[PDB]
Amino acid sequence: YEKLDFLGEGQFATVYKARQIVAIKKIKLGHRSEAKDGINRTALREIKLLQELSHPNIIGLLDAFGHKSNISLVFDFMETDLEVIIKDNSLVLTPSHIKAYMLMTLQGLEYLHQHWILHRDLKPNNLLLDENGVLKLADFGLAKSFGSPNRAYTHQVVTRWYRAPELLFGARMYGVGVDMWAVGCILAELLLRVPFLPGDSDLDQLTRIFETLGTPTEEQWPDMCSLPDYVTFKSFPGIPLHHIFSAAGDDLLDLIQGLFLFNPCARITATQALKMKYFSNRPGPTPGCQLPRP
Amino acid sequence: CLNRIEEGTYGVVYRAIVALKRLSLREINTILKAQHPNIVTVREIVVKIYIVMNYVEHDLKSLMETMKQPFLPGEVKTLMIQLLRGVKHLHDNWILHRDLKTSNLLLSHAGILKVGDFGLAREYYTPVVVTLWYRAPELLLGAKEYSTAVDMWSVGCIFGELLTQKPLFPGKSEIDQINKVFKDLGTPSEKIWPGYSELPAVKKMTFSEHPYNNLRKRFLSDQGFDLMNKFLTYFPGRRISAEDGLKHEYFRETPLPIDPSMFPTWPA
Amino acid sequence: MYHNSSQKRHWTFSSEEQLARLRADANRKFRCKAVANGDPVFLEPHEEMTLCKYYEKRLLEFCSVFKPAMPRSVVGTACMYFKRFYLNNSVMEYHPRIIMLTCAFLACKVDEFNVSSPQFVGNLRESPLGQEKALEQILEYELLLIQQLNFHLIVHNPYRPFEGFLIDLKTRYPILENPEILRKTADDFLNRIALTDAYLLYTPSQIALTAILSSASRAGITMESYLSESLMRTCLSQLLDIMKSMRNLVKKYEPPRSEEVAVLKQKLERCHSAE
Amino acid sequence: ALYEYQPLQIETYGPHVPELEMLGRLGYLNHVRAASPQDLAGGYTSSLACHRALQDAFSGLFWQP
Ligand SMILES: Nc1ncnc2c1ncn2[C@@H]1O[C@H](COP(=O)(O)OP(=O)(O)O)[C@@H](O)[C@H]1O
Ligand SMILES: Nc1ncnc2c1ncn2[C@@H]1O[C@H](COP(=O)(O)OP(=O)(O)O)[C@@H](O)[C@H]1O
Ligand SMILES: [Mg+2]
Ligand SMILES: [Mg+2]
Repeated sequence: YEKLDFLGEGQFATVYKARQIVAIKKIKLGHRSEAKDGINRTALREIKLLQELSHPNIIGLLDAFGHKSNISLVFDFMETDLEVIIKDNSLVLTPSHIKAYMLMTLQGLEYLHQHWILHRDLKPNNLLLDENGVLKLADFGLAKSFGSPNRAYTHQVVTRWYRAPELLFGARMYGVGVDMWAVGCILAELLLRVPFLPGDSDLDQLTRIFETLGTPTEEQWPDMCSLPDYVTFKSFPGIPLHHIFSAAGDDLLDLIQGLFLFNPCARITATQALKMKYFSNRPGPTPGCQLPRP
Repeated sequence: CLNRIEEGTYGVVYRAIVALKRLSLREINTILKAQHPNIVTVREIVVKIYIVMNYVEHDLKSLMETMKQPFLPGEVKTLMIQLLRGVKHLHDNWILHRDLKTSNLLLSHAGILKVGDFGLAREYYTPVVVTLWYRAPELLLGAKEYSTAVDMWSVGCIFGELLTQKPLFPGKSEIDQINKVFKDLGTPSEKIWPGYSELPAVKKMTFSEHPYNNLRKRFLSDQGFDLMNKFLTYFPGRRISAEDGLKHEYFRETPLPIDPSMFPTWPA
Repeated sequence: MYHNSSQKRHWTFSSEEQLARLRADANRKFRCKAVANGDPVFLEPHEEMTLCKYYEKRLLEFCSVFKPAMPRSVVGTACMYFKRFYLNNSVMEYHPRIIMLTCAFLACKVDEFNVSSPQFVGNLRESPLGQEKALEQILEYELLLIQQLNFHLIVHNPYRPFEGFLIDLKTRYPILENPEILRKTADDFLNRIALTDAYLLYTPSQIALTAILSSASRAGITMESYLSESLMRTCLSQLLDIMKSMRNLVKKYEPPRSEEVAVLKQKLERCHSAE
Repeated sequence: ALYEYQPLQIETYGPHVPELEMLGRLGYLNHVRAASPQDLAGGYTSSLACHRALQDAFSGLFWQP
């Protein structure tokens, strides 16, 4: 593994290229108290998660070499992200491209959720596109298993822009819905090329959500008040769905509405979403080799 | 480099005695413009980009964590004097720090408090700044404009932390933080707070009512209470300033501010 | 899930012959390394197995009185890590005490059981100097354990399958008046299966079913009808043979001998002091 | 090239487990702990716990190394 280029840096670790071409994510030590912990918990979590997972639309972990100080992971070279595609104004996103991206994301999440695992960090730059246009989920640092009523994790996991109202209202226990809403947000971004609800504060995020989709009632959320961080809101009428996305068809409107129910139990899942009439409708989703490339 | 003292999201500091912080233009310009005895003194600039600072032995939060007895009032008053001098120097230089917390405060063996972490400082804005445990209600309720009151609140909260060695409003969440502030101080009103209805949060949300001035049960002299209420004035235009706080009668009481030199030693 | 997992693909073996040959290979490898470095001080593989069993019991005792309370999944994962590590390594190279401590630490980290290092060592019956020394050794050997596990850090335990089988018996078996009375005894039997190496030979669902059926047979309740109809000829025979092998392994297991473990511990200390 | 959904199939090497939508019909959820309204608000139901328990009970039951 001959390091040859620098690919960026984040809060979890530092990533750089290497000769097949791969990418090493080397983990830096945490805080002073976290330096005594040893191997970083995010890295161990991601190691086990990608060791127990195998799917064409999930990033592939190859090697996890390291030394005493910390650990370093190795992944396949991922050409670009989805955020690059979205933010690039030179790239025209035909409805087929949106259909293909949503199809890949939904299939990956279907496989992930079948094994009782929540990504909890869904957002466009986390969806990586290869040289063959194969979208793969990544950044499994926050990915945690779900189903057992024993372990409850922090609600403050997803970023503020793509956080479901169940998480924003401080829910200890949740299910697949926390992913699905994020997916919908991504879908909305693919329809507008700008963040759907780009709130700065989390309360402002809630205001944006309720101003765009209308304030939920007890009919659409039977136990909304039961949440501990539940805050009362004024009844916004909510913009009709066809006004926000004028170019989206009726099936796409139904898919978006299903992805954007306020009740997490009634919110559609990956299998249900793949079974909607939108994906089988004309035109067919674009192949991997015909997706836009920067 | 000798050892990494601590890790940060946008900058990591090593010990070398000096401190080498690896990270931009905003922070370096703000730190350069505010050279002062009570402000972190940058020695030079080297190149990733690195900033060299005069090494301090400890910070306030680490000292509080690893010490059992409470603060003696004299050193509390001395630290408040130094903090007020520093924030007034920042205010005179038209600098808003918005990152005042016990972690940022650095205390040396000589009893000198020397603020730093100018990543969130700006020239006077950005809607969401300041940590949740010290953020002012105006920025909590989505006020697009703010002033020195945001640093004044942080100073008041730091004073409250000094008094009891525990955060005043350690809100679990933003809604929880607002609820904690309202419960401990009393919910604001239009009569108390002019321009209340204009706040974006109130226009689109409803809160609960609480009795006024419930913070006294948590704790301080009567002049200490007056100065504390001066910190916890709801109205941003009515909240006291550092210059007037220095002129307050609480700084002249029976436990007079002890000099920085007479400071009990702690492990390094 | 187990049906496509690293544990099934790599860490489940045909029979005890593979386990014995792997342990003998590890012992021979360490002997060759020592003789190349520069004879009666090396312990035989059976003595290594005895010491491994004794220190597995010690790890069980450690996790029993751990504070905060260790979920059964965490201790199960720790035991599986211990067995996996000492299947391909020698007690004469890495000490069992520090290895079991680092196994418990890694199980706490993997199973999302957030406990700080001082908290993790506050349960150690050692001096504060002993506790911090144990901390340094654990930090040193955590990566070694990680590497020796082939980075397969997810371990499936039979407790969840046991709960699932109990639920299924409750709903779809009206013949059994109350499956609950068959839990506790089965739990005890499960503990026995922990002591033996059955974790490396049979999947957790079979282990849980074997424990439940052994508990049923001990109480005299016969439920072959559950397997025949509710669970719906080769498959039934294979399941029955697997249960028979489980019971044979449980019977055949022998607890350690105090004088034997004392002598083996002295010999092990001699080997570790020498090299 | 159109698309038509194919339910992905992986062998569990064990007895068939009922589909998620219909556990409560046979009284499976009767013998589990009822989900509190706080969990129901966030989208958590006892159906998930029961289905996970049953899926892990019947997984790999018929496998031979
Ligand atoms: N498999 C990969 N192949 C190529 N580049 C990658 C791969 N994974 C991550 N990267 C790059 O490394 C960077 C990682 O930073 P990121 O994960 O965004 O930090 P954070 O998670 O703290 O925001 C990204 O900018 C991305 O472009
Ligand atoms: N000169 C110094 N003296 C003492 N401690 C310092 C000094 N410089 C930095 N530190 C330590 O480093 C930490 C600040 O890290 P910082 O650079 O603010 O990271 P970030 O900017 O990414 O948040 C503080 O907790 C402080 O204890
Ligand atoms: Mg990423
Ligand atoms: Mg800082």
